[PDB]
Amino acid sequence: PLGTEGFTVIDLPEVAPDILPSYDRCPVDDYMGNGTRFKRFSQYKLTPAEDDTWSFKRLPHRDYTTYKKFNPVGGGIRRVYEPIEVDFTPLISEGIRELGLDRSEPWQINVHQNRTRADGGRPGPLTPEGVHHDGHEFVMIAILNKVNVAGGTTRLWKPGADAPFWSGTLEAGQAVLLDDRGLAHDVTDVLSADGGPGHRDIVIIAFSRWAEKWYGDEHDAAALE
Amino acid sequence: PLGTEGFTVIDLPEVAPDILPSYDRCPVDDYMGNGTRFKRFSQYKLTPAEDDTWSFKRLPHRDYTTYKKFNPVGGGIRRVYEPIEVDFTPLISEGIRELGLDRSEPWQINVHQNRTRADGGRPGPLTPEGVHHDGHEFVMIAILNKVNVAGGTTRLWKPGADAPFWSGTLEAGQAVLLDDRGLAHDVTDVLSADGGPGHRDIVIIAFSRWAEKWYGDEHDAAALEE
Ligand SMILES: [Mg+2]
Ligand SMILES: [Mg+2]
Ligand SMILES: [Mg+2]
Ligand SMILES: [Mg+2]
Ligand SMILES: [Mg+2]
Ligand SMILES: [Mg+2]
Ligand SMILES: [Mg+2]
Ligand SMILES: [Mg+2]
Repeated sequence: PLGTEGFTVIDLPEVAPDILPSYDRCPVDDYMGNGTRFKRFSQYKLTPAEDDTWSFKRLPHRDYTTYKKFNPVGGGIRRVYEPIEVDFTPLISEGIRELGLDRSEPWQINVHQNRTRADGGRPGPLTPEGVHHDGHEFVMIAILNKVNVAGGTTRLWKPGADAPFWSGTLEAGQAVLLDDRGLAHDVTDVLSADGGPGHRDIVIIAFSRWAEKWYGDEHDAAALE
Repeated sequence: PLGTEGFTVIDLPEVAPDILPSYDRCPVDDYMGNGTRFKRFSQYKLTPAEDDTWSFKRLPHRDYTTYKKFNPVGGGIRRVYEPIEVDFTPLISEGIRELGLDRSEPWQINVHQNRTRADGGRPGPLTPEGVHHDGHEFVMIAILNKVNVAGGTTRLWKPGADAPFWSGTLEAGQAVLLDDRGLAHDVTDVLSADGGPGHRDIVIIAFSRWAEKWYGDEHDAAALEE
């Protein structure tokens, strides 16, 4: 599992050939990134399955809801997104393996398929909410492709720190796994590398025990206050 | 002037009949509000003129730039807006009078013509930057029209406080004048009043001494951190 200071960076395996092209078919995110962001969203139930296997079950598609206390810019509202088309679960399995997720109860995950674009005039903001916790137990952020972009540096922060204790620009084929409770994080804006268009394609997976799931009417009611 | 708490709420005079309709012709703000905000932007020089009067001069139109230290969501970038069509300067003069602006040097103002829309599913964020200072010496926020909205409550905060010391929902025909340095502010989201569409039309005027103007290549370099 995570290495003493509550995060690990891993290399990801090769991904199925449909995954990278699917980012072209993600519709604009109407709620975050002011036109720079494109998004699909699905939710899964994670159950331990026999000899060290985890099974994934796609849940009925629902609006995304989070708390303003975790995301003041995009929280407290129903965010209507389309489902993810492709299958990120083999990639996610790598994070489950590196986290060594507690097999003693089932888990629930949010899966964000995010493209952020940058251009000469206009960086692509990755965490306009700033330094923050997502509100879950664990978070996995995986980079699937970067084209003509600089910046996009992940920074990890201890509670109350004036400066991050760790920084690193995650590249295509890398993922960071983090204790989303013990650590906060932000990420610097995506910058156009040469003045022309560029983009950064990622997946964010937020892990919560099913008993604390971010799914259903009770969660929605709480997140929307 | 403002008075000991660093803010005052004033009533505004009647406005010319072109002001309220002009809000229907503000294009979408591409940089803030995620489609809920519509905006035009102009900058003026304010000079002390004879007879205890103030002269307004509209400056050559330039992209808006502000600092990330004041606006982390919309700071540090060139924001290309279209100029304001109508003339807010009579309304601004009510603010200058109430502020008692220091006549000993000229001033420069940023003028933001803002419409925020709310709908049943979708509140209209007014200060997604959160509690903040705009970075200027004084700020005037005037409400020109509210249609079918709730929320939109202005909250004023002492530096570093964990709760605001004053709150008020400003209505059409009201303006708040504030010490943008000694106080921070935020505003609660615009809410649909009945489930249908609604909107809130305002102008924000940020006052800075000309010697510290938020205009021109040097300000831009500083705000963009170039
Ligand atoms: Mg998003
Ligand atoms: Mg944005
Ligand atoms: Mg992002
Ligand atoms: Mg969240
Ligand atoms: Mg915004
Ligand atoms: Mg601003
Ligand atoms: Mg506003
Ligand atoms: Mg500002």
